[PDB]
Amino acid sequence: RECISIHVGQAGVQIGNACWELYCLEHGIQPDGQMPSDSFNTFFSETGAGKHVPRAVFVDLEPTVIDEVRTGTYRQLFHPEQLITGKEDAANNYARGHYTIGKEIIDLVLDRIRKLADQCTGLQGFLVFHSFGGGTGSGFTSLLMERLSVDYGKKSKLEFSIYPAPQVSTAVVEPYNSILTTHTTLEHSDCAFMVDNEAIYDICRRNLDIERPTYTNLNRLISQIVSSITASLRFDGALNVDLTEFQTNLVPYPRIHFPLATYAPVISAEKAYHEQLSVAEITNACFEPANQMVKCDPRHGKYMACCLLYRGDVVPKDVNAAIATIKTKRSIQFVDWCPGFKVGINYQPPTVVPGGDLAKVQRAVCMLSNTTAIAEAWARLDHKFDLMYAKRAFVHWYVGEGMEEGEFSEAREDMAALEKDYEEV
Amino acid sequence: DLGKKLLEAARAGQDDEVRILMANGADVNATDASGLTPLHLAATYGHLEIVEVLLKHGADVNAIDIMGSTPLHLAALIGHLEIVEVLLKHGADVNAVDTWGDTPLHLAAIMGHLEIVEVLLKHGADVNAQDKFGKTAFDISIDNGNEDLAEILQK
Amino acid sequence: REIVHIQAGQCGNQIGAKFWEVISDEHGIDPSGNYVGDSDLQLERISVYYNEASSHKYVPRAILVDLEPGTMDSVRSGAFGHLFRPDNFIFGQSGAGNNWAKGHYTEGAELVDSVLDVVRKECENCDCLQGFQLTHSLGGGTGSGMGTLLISKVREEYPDRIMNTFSVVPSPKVSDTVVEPYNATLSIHQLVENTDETYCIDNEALYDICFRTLKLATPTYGDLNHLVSATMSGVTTSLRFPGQLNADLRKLAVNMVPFPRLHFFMPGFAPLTARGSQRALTVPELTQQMFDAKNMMAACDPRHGRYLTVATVFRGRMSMKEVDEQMLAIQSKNSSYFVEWIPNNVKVAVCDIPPRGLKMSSTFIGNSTAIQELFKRISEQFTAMFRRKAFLHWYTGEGMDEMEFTEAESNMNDLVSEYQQYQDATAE
Ligand SMILES: C=C1NC(=O)[C@H](C)N(O)C(=O)[C@H]([C@@H](O)C(N)=O)N(C)C(=O)[C@H](C)OC(=O)[C@@H]2C[C@H](C)CN2C1=O
Ligand SMILES: Nc1nc2c(ncn2[C@@H]2O[C@H](COP(=O)(O)OP(=O)(O)OP(=O)(O)O)[C@@H](O)[C@H]2O)c(=O)[nH]1
Ligand SMILES: Nc1nc2c(ncn2[C@@H]2O[C@H](COP(=O)(O)OP(=O)(O)O)[C@@H](O)[C@H]2O)c(=O)[nH]1
Ligand SMILES: [Mg+2]
Repeated sequence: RECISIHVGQAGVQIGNACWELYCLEHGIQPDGQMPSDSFNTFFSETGAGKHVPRAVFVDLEPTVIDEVRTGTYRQLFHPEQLITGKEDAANNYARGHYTIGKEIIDLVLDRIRKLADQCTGLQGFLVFHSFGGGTGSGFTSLLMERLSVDYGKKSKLEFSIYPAPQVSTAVVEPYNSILTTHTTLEHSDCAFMVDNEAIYDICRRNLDIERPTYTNLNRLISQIVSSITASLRFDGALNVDLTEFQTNLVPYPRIHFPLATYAPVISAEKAYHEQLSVAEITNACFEPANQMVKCDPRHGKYMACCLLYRGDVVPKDVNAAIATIKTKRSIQFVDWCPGFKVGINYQPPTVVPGGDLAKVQRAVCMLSNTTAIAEAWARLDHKFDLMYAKRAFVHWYVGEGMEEGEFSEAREDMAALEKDYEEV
Repeated sequence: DLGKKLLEAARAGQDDEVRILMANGADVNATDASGLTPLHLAATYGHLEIVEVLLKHGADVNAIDIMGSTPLHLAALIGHLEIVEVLLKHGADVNAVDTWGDTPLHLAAIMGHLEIVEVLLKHGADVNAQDKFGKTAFDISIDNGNEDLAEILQK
Repeated sequence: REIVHIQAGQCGNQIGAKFWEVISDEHGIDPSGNYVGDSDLQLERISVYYNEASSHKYVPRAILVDLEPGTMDSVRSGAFGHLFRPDNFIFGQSGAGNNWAKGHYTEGAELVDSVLDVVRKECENCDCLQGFQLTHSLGGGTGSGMGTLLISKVREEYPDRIMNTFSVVPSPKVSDTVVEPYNATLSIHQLVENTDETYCIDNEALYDICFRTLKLATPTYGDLNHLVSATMSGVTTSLRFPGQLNADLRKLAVNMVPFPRLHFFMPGFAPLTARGSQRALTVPELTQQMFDAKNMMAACDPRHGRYLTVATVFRGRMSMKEVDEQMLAIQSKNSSYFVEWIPNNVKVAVCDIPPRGLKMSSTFIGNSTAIQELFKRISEQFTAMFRRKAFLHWYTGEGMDEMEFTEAESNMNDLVSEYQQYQDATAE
């Protein structure tokens, strides 16, 4: 029951580099695909020679980032035909990624995806990694998601998306690109996990004691969260066994499909002898706003679903007790129309990546919550959008690249309705 | 008509043809269709000897064209310092005002002819004279951030 | 990837030559085309500006244009004069006489097709052409009139590529003639319509810096060009070395140009130095100075207007934490000068490689509404001349009509009014 991962633009590719680095280590696969010693078969094909190959595609409209994959440590891991690059990027312009430049390569990308899908006996769907802020990550993702819905109508599609942060940004128009891609992808995505670059940046600073975090620092932390979320798909999973179950468990209504991820513990590798944290302690830390992947205050919101994904030395009764204690807290309010926490346990401890910044721990947890408080993050983007769009600042760049001006207000109205959806629930 | 030929000769800087034309009765104060005289044209295009010759032979140093421009306005605009000096020596009105309200000082200040500005000031140019938007030459130098000009205008 | 550089007329070839000297030294290319450099960062993006010829030779992707031959002879006399492709010298014999009409319509038109052939040849050789960089003055005849003719023709043939200019604005403080405001106004009209990004290099500012700040009693063109070349190196750093921000011409434009006509940038840099001069500035000093009116290469005071967008680049080994702290501090302490309706409109890059002779430098690129002061100064000089019809025969005698003058001036005053509109706009 295969899953195909698609990595779009710089952020998607570099996050993909860290995700597959980690996956390989979790499954005992070497950078050349060989394995010394199956559940991982959902994410890796096997050739006739014992070589295990990610079911993964990397796409970018310029070559420099994927060229590093093509020549680096993993130059023999991936299908070389699934590393796809154009020559000229989207210039931080959604319209270039979606309408003009992106259309030069979309058919090639879909034909290479089809090659992977034809290798599958029971394809479940796609995991799509991308930024909001760049032109490829926003516009080409939207185009790809539209095309995949037509070509693979019954297949699930999950996103891992980078929500923009001014302090780590490369374009003024990142709010435009974020709203444009969210508008066109909303109908085509079943579940999307956003990561706020400022939130992860501050976790690296505060918990890993790294004064100036790099993208590699951020991306290895993101990969731990991604791996927790997809562990059920790659191992004997009792919770979230297939992609369909993410919507079942996390998305009560198709549009409100943005769960908040929280991860604990995050401990610097320089503290190799830290006191081991208990199930209760790591579970409590999932409700502290500073461990969240997106900046928002879930105490200002309501929960519609909550999944707790444990990894390591975790006894179920200890989970049930930890949950009993936090259920009592007044600051955790569920909507009336929902049951409730769902729990999965994977009994292997998180894997430590050589070169990583994380200390080995005996237990960890990733909480996925669908909370109305994430609308605060939508409101922050919408406000910056409104300030610029009222003056039509930069709009001519998009209109000159195949987009009609009315798509801006259509996208913003869709966001207004999305915010309303959150208020109503 | 010798008037038109003298206008063209003064514009073109043809000293010899200017003399021949005047020796044959050319109207030294002929005007073209806009009111410009041979002195206006010689002052505009830098022909110092023709300026001098015309002033010695009856040219009106303060003649105005239909826009109110005098020869000194044009010499101050284009930046011909010696001609400015000769015109002033022969009684040019240092504070003549054209239809835009500009004086010679305004035009020399706008065009950055700082040596001419100093000469015009020494000959009594009115630092309080306002153009039709209320600007003095000092206002122009402050509004355009020309510190060198502002310093000259304040001394 | 590739940029095609064109340099037109006397000013354009003089500052162009200096540009190629400065960046060749930064990338380790010697006057023969051989790489003698020390670091891998020097070659990583060398193809942006240099073709790689036979036997590890590097040749500027540069086209040299002038209606007067004497300039080409002097370029070839320079240190790097023989590194340029000889077939990329395109020169007439007549000159343009500081007459935009001759550059744009008469002798320039007769030479332009010969230039476009050489442009076409450089462009068809590119893996993925980014666009064009033109160096010229606006106050002459060849750089202004033929330069803008060249721009409109390249724009027609390459409408999908970025057109960037380094345009030297005339000043009475360094002037050959009073027709310079005519030539500049006619050109600005062209730049408003046909370029994507224009660096406003103002001879008024360059003179003021040399005379008053550097205490040079009689500045030479070499003195002015020392400031131009440092500016040109600084504003092209993000294009020539690896990096995340503004790494190509179109990403720069998308970050810097919120409205298509308002693409005229005020450059600035710190430290300001005279040729031969010699303590490295701190990050706080670098930041304060590159935003100071005294360090701008356009003669406009930023504090008289508002910043639409800003790019800054720090060069040298220095604390990234301090760079971010000082960049945040300038915005928060002066928040009223940055338009509130473009949030997060200042972006900063750091490049580890410092320019020649310094350990620490910083370059500012502002899209500020205060640049209207530059256009107003040219307009006032234009209007003073045009009201009296002075020298118009030189233009109409090449075929132009007075209406081209009126339309040029009207378009420039419209530009000014647009700047003031966004200067006064509010978020509400
Ligand atoms: C290299 C860094 N920073 C910079 O190069 C500049 C100086 N800087 O400090 C900025 O803030 C601006 C921009 O965000 C702004 N001006 O607002 N900029 C371009 C970045 O941050 C870029 C996107 O970050 C990175 O490439 C990496 C990513 C890592 C997570 C942190 N990083 C940095 O700190
Ligand atoms: N977390 C993380 N964010 C990244 C990384 N690389 C880029 N970003 C972020 O992604 C956004 C910029 O988009 P990019 O992915 O670089 O752009 P792109 O998809 O390549 O699109 P164009 O370059 O415009 O064609 C900003 O929010 C950056 O902070 C990365 O490796 N990790
Ligand atoms: N900064 C600078 N300005 C110059 C240089 N040469 C000429 N200029 C200016 O350019 C204008 C004259 O244009 P020029 O390039 O000489 O005319 P062209 O050869 O017909 O394009 C005036 O504003 C001069 O001050 C130079 O080397 N540096
Ligand atoms: Mg990119």
